[PDB]
Amino acid sequence: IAGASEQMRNDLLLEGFNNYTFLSNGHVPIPAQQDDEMFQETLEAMTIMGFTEEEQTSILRVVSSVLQLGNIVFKKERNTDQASMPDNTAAQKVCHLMGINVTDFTRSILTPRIKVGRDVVQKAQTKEQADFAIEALAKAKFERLF
Amino acid sequence: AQKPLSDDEKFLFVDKNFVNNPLAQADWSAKKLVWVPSEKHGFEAASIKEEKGDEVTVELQENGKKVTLSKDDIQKMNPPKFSKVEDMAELTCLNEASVLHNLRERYFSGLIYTYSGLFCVVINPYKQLPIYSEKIIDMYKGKKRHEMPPHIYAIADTAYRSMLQDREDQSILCTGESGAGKTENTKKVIQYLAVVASSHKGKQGPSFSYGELEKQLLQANPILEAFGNAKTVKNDNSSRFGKFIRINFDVTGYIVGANIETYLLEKSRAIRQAKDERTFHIFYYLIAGASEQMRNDLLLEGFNNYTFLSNGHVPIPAQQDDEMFQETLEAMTIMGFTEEEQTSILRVVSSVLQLGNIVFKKERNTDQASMPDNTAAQKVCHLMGINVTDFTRSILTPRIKVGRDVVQKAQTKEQADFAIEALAKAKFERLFRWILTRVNKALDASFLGILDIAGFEIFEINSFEQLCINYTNEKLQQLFNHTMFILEQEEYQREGIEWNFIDFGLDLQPCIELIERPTNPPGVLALLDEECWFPKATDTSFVEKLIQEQGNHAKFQKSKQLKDKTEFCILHYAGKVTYNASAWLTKNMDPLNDNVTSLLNQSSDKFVADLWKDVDRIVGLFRTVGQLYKEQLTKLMTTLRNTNPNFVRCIIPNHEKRAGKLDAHLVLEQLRCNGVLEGIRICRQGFPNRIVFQEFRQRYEILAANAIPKGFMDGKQACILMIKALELDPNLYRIGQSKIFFRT
Repeated sequence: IAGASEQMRNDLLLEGFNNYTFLSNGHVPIPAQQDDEMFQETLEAMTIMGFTEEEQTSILRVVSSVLQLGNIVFKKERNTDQASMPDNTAAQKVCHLMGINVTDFTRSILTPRIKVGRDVVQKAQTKEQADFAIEALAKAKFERLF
Repeated sequence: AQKPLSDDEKFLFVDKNFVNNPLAQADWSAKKLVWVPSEKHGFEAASIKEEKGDEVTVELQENGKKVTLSKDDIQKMNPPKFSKVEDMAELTCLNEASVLHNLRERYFSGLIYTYSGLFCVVINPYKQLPIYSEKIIDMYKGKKRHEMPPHIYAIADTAYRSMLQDREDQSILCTGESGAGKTENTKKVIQYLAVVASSHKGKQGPSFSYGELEKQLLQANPILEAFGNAKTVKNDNSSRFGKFIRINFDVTGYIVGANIETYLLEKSRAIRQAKDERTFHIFYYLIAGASEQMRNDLLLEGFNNYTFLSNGHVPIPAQQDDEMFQETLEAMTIMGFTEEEQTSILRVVSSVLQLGNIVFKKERNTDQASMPDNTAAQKVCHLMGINVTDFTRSILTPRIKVGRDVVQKAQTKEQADFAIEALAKAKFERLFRWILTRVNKALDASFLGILDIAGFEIFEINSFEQLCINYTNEKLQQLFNHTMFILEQEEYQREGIEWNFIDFGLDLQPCIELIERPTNPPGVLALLDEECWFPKATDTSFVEKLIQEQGNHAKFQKSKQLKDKTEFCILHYAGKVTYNASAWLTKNMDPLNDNVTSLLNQSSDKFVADLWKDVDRIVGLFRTVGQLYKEQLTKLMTTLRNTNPNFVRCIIPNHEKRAGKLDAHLVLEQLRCNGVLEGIRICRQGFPNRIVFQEFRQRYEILAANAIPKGFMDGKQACILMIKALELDPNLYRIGQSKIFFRT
């Protein structure tokens, strides 16, 4: 978010500090290290290890889709109770750095065409069921990344 | 002004090449032009002359007769441009008068199938319209709907396409009364996939090389027509059976699994033929083509010297049982029965003569009835791949087990000669379904389900066989309603999207209750499940309990005084029928004995282990035929609920079997019955599809590289950028809370 150059600031899809809900305590500063330049540094360090000409921006994207997932807010639509999701950049900026299927991310995240027994079972998810699962997805992508 | 349209292809494309007349634009001066009620035309054309509060002296512009009529009778006149249209939902004026009108002038031009918003209307022509071959595969192949006019191969691709796209598991269900056209709009789909969805060892009219599994795929029908059809009062040779398919697909989408199911049979007459009726084809044939030697060997008692070849030998018009012996001996060979199997199907004459004899003849003294013949059971269970002793044991004594109590007891005649008529004729049924096993065996992420309904009928002597026929119809019909009225608009409240609620009065559940509703005041089936489990209960007291419980219901009707025959006339969605109740009680019972079902579940031989692994429903404490067939139709109906109901809604023009003959009021009856005008009235209004806004942003950024420039905002508004940069219309989509509701 800090050492973004204007091209990949709009490519790797950067809004400013606190436009991510999953970054709490706002932006806490660190003593005697300034995240701003520390970005630029680590990018060099990549090129020294031999992280590829494109690959550097790819690691940075996976990160930023994780940064992104927490705009996916579920409001209690209270006439199923099985409530769904208003914004799309919440998922969009996530799934352009994912490139999974855009249709099917949310259509999974709302209707699990899942499995009870050993066959295909449909259900709409509740507000509650939808939040918790997407949350797991947000974090789990950073683990897969590491 | 376009090209000349082919004589044939007029039956695909509308005759557009007509005349630029000024009359259709001058005539509007008569500004009180209206559609008015008519028994013969359905509606017609008139004009208001004088406003009497809620009356108006309306005047016909056909007959010229002044008819004072009310503000509410008079229905809005449509513009001439809408004649014979491709989608019915396009008619600016929706109102019954004119939603009726689109079909009449259409079918007579050739134009059978027509889109009606969500569902598509498919009338019967009774004429060999040439609309099939690989011309019509590859014309329509892989095809986005707008490039191919309203005809079947569009539903068929849309199944295979969508499944790999939206990835709903897709299904196909064909509806509408008898003759209508359903059987055949099922088989044509098997032709489609065998070429299109399959795979190929490398790689016109009828010709192409399909693969191996795909070749086996076809060769089933001709046998069951003898060993199953029997001489009635209405038809000396009528069939009585009806079917289904599932089509499992791999990772890449190819045909891998395929699963055919048939539903129920006129399984009853063998041990009760009415005066001047006959039994199942083959009996009469074995006595007739009886060479002396096998007259001794195959155990032939003679003409009339039979328990239940009633009315002696009744002959048959224009058929001679003699010779017919050989023809019906021939058919069994094709899809493949051996000569062990056929000396056995020779003793399947002895087994349909003795499935006129595996019936626990009501035991007058004890009441719980028992097995007349060992040899008959011996014929039977070996030819059902289980064991003969283990069968009959259970078929008298269910050796079940609740708590401590090994619920060991006798079954009654009704209970035992039901689980052994429910297995003399689930011999005749799960052995019809053994022909179905002998197919599926070579036949079995995604799947396609398809359903050939036995089609709504009226015999004179209708009976449980027909109770079910005009039940499947009715049961599928409340599926349609719940999917397409109620649940829809519930979600319309939900999303925050502008749409106000309309009710349609299309819960047809009241006729379906009138048959199927277990609790509350029960209907036909429920009263008969209870009555099936009942000693004080006579087919008589079944109809007495039906008058008792239903009576005054605005969909029910008594017999034409024939309490003596004990029968009931009912309004089903497509009007009225008489059923007759003699020997119905048993025909609702099938108490699927798990003792047998489990020996069948764990059966050894090439016959059974496959078709009884459906162990779920079975009596672990439970079900009847009525119930079983509500449930078999629920294994269907509630997984259908959780699939996409592509409906192929077949419509009858006449009851006179004729070429040409339409009746617009018979059709208008079947429109109210099929729930058409209101199925169109929802799907004109809302938005059939429903998905979120990301299906916008990704798949098309490529389409308009400039659209989102430096900087980004909300997903809705950002997609709205490329949306307006591709002109996407503010009511084509409905960018809701979650979902873009998408129209047709």
